[PDB]
Amino acid sequence: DLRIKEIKELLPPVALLEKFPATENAANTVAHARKAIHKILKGNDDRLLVVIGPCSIHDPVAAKEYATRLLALREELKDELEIVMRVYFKPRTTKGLINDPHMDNSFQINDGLRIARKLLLDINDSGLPAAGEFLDMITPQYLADLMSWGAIGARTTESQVHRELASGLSCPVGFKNGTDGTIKVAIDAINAAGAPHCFLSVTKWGHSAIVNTSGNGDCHIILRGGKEPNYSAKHVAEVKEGLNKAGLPAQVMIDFSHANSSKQFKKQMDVCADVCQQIAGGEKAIIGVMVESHLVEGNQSLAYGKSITDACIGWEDTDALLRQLANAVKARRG
Amino acid sequence: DLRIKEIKELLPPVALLEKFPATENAANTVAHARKAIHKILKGNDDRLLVVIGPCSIHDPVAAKEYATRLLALREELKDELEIVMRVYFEKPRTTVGWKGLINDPHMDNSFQINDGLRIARKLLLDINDSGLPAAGEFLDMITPQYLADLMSWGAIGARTTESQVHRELASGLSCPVGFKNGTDGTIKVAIDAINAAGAPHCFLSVTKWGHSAIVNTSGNGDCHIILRGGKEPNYSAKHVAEVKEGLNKAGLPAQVMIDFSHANSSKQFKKQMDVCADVCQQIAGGEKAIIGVMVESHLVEGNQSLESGEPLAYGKSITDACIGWEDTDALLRQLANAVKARRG
Amino acid sequence: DLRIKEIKELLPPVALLEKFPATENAANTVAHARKAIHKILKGNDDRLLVVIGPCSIHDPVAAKEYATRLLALREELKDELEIVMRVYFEKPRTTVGWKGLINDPHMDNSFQINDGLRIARKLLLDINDSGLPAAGEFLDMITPQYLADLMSWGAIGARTTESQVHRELASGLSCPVGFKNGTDGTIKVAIDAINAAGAPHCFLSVTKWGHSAIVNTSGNGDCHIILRGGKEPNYSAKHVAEVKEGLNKAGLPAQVMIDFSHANSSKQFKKQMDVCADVCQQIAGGEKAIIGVMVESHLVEGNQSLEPLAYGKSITDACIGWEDTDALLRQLANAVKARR
Amino acid sequence: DLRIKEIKELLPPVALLEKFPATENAANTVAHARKAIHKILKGNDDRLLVVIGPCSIHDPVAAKEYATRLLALREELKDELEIVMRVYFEKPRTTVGWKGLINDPHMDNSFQINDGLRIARKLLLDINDSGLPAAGEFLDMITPQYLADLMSWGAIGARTTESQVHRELASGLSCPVGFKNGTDGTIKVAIDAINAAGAPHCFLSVTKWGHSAIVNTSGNGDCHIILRGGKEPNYSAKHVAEVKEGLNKAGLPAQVMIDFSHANSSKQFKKQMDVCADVCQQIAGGEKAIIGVMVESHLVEGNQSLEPLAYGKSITDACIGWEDTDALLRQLANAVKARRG
Ligand SMILES: O=C(O)/C(C[C@@H](O)[C@H](O)[C@H](O)COP(=O)(O)O)=N/O
Ligand SMILES: O=C(O)/C(C[C@@H](O)[C@H](O)[C@H](O)COP(=O)(O)O)=N/O
Repeated sequence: DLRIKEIKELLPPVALLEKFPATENAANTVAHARKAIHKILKGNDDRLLVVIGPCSIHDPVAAKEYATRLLALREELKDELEIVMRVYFKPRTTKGLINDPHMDNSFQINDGLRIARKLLLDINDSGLPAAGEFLDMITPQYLADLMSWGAIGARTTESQVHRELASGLSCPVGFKNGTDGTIKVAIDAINAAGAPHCFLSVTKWGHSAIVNTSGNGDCHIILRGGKEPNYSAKHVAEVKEGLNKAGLPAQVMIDFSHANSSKQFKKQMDVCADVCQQIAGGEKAIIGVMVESHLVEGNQSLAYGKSITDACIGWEDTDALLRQLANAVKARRG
Repeated sequence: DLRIKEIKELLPPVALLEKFPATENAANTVAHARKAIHKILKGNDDRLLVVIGPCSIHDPVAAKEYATRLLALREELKDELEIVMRVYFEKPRTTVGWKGLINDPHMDNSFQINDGLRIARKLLLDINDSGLPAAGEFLDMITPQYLADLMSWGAIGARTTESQVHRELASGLSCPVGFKNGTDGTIKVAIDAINAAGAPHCFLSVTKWGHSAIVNTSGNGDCHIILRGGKEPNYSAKHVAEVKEGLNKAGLPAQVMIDFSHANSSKQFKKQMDVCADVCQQIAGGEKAIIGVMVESHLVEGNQSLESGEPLAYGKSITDACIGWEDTDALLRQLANAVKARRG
Repeated sequence: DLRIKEIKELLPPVALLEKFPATENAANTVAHARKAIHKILKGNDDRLLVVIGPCSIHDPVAAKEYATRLLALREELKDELEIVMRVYFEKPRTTVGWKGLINDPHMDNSFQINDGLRIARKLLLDINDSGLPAAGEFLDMITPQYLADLMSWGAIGARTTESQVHRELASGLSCPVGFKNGTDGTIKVAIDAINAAGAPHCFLSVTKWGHSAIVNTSGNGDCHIILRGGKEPNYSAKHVAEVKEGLNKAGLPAQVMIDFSHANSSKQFKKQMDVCADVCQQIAGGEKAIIGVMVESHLVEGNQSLEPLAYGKSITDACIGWEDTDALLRQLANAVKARR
Repeated sequence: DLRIKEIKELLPPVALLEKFPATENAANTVAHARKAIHKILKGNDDRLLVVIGPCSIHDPVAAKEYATRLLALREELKDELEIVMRVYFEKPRTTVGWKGLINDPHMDNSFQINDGLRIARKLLLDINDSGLPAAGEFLDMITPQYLADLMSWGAIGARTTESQVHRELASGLSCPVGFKNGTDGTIKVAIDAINAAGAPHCFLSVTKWGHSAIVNTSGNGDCHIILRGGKEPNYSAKHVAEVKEGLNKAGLPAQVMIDFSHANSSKQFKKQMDVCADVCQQIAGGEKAIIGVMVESHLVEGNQSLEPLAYGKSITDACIGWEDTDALLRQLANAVKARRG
């Protein structure tokens, strides 16, 4: 191992599960939210899953405020929406509160893991479900029990080892379309993750083992745009067709940011209007949306509660956007 | 965990390394081939790296018979070619299917992975001890520790070139690594991968004791692109030119390995010979940037399916279709002739 | 194999350390007690180390009441005694028997060892957090990692003073250690033990991650003998002088700790009061070699057998009750101020 | 941990079991030998168990030559003697000296314990594969995992016969276990240890994977005392009588193994033949409680201090040499024949 510089010890998942066990409150939040998203995916609930929050968590304090503001609207709009905080601990092409909690290249990953599990625990304990991005094959063991929904990143949707992981997660999973607008790799990923798999993974004890999964049927596509936005009713039509042709539920989640916002946080409100019109009009296929939002709109490379990663919408727009979606949902229902 | 049906004990890497230590000659094979490829990547040698052999290993008997034949050509053609055999134990599937010898050596969904690891490492050991270096695809995050000391070159497949955990893996590998262009032909994901892999990373991984740990890598500078086509093949001079400029633009060496198979053959195995003819004219006409090729070859041409029912023919691929030995011998001589012409 | 019926999962030390980390107070209590005991063993403190408490812990409830009472006397008699509570979570049996709180916290042969570990470390942590140092017997080769950071002093049982693995264990322990004389009163075994424990060793052990490893220790100087009688008691100033002679002959400090129980009490808890008088007579009369004493004390004197159990009474060896305990500590604190 | 200087990786047992797997020959040797000692310990065989071999192993080559010679005798005398080779790797020592083959295979204080474990297991494997059963000493709780599958009989250190942890270990051992009498000669501890060891236990151990776990044992019924002397030898008929007596009271089979060396020979290797003569008298006279003997034997008698060393000569305690060993074994066989008819 000439290219390995150092090897340092890592707390087994059991260490963090023992220090920060799920309270009865937290367990209930996870259970109910998973259950509620399953009902939506099976078409037995006309409500809309709303996964919304910062692009990346970098300050537990700002994150807990956001969680309290969001919890309020979650309880206010629960008849129309299943609201889940985005708590993302990040894929790049050149990387998180877990991988470097002190954001200083000290890579205090054990501390990062402690900070992240506590935050997720605290959010779930309040009654707010959480959502995460699963990029690593080892980290999920420390956090998955506090996750009600997760996303496989667009750069890993085609990866066999991430489809294996998805096939064994206890929460539903979204797969993003290709960095070009194509759905095939995401349809393939849903089909793969739906099947059982046998593969090597690290256990709660931190040792490697052979695991066998059952397959995950709570997997769905996420429309994130390509060279052009793909949230319009024309694109929704195409995706639904490609899903029926593949034998999958004609369901989609629409990501209002990234390629779909044209890379302009403000445009997420445009996507919202468009999407609300489709739902208000009777589009039952849109079962969920994803929105990058924070306390303060904008970005930075530190202001309190403002993103250090992608640019997000602020709280006022967030409140607005969330009521629009809840109103679109009543129109589709009554 | 409720979608986790069962958990089973897994031999740690140390137990495989102790049971199957590298011989002196196997370690010499690995060290010499890695150095030789480094020299080609450095432009300090005009030979061509040839990664050639089965799509997937499913039969140690046929693999060793194939290795003997390839070794004889490796020795005959070594002034021109650095021949490394494809010993691929891990297959990425488009959706589902047999994932290779390690995941399921009995090819019947018994998933006897401890046996698969023993079988795989013994075969790699035997092949290297004979003097033939080996190449593999690094797909799984945990299997590399069982095998990497016997690998002279590795590939990251097109479906994982964008994957951060695969780029992290390459930054700590002791062998040179090729990154495939994207399944749609995109070159940029591979240039980014090479740059990512050239840098040090700190990430979670598993040690030779089978325990997760925090690891720090130094970056791997022996990485390069593999052209494997997109919607259309991308082996022709026009494409090699675009890729050279893209690489230089990003501050990387302007050099490529060309996969004759997969989308560059439109998945028609005999078309590898057409790619070969075009690439040999490129090399013989003076193209120095083509430092390597990849070819899917076996003893018997074509392929067969485990789902057919028909008994398995010996020495015939059960994954992608491959050229047979006769075409393989003729292809290798074509490449060696072209490298010689490029030189004179 | 044939005589192994089942194997079950065991939390690694790092899981106990993370859930139940030392508070600053706990870290203080342990640090100072260790320093304090060190100063006594280097003969720079005239005080007496007193290792007193239940024979075994079986009830964090009764154990917590005791710790409050003892802590009061530790703070009052602190100028003469260094009080350290017995918190024994594991017990060596003569043949078989309940092995202590860790091995079987529910005293019913259910061997919920993971709960035992949790229960034991939370208690140890609270006792320390309150300011009361703690002592234990290090019997198991694997449990020490879960508890030793909360131990101010440790003991190697008489039936293991001669054990290589235990002598090795003592040489890497962060706390002072005492070796009980042989069960038949033999003093040599413990002198040898002290000497080994003081040297470095290289041996196999289990790390804080639950993994076996090769360990090198530095050797432990802060080790001493513990007199606990043999075929008859051996606490009398005659025996003490003989021991101080072997210790000198052997090159070691002529220092001793006296256990008023086990063989020195003929297994009769009340005779611990008798031994207290004899040793106080030696200490008031000038004996500067008695650096410590061990006493089996509990809330309610006597002992009971193992369904509902009587509060405050030992399920292992018989102990003196709290009444006798408070007088005993005042007897010792009186003998010390005399020597000074 | 402030008195902990360093921590180094240790190969897990599975790593050595994979590298050096029991052959079929080796497995049968262990199984058959373990079965034959059970029968002897159940009064169902009248043959004598003979654990004999070097005080400790420092040279696998000499050890293999010794094993070859003993194997021949083992076959020649099989109707009378169940001959098991002593394969011990260390001399437990209260003062410093060579730490044995596993601890320090290279005899230079380099503590190449990984090297030692490999050497030690490969030796036990080779010996068992040849057909010769092996006996070992269990001194710690971790090394047995790497070796016990090739052990047909085991002994607990005399300094740890009273230790609960070693009694727990014996309760899970797959081989019969001998327990040594106290150093002053008393048998109470070996009786307590037999009782303790015959009971099921639950305790923490390291597994084949090198991880700690909770284990439960069934208890070991094939345990017995080893007479190794006190202040005075304790092999004579008078002493056997006392021990048979105390065993019958404590509810245990009145049977013993007699260690001819150490205190029973006044630390004089040649006097193992004096003990042999006496024991052979007792046995040929009908004594049936003597189910076994332990002898320290090597190719070349005596010992040497650890530059080239003498081949086949102990570097720990002094042993009888091969000529005395062959004669001792024939003495034992001949007595066994007299006790029966
Ligand atoms: O080995 C290589 O160089 C590869 C991997 C390739 O062999 C893949 O595993 C099958 O083409 C998938 O086959 P399916 O599409 O049937 O899953 N290049 O892509
Ligand atoms: O705690 C101590 O200091 C000890 C241990 C002592 O408490 C022992 O555990 C019981 O006497 C066993 O009792 P039994 O003899 O019933 O197994 N000293 O010997």
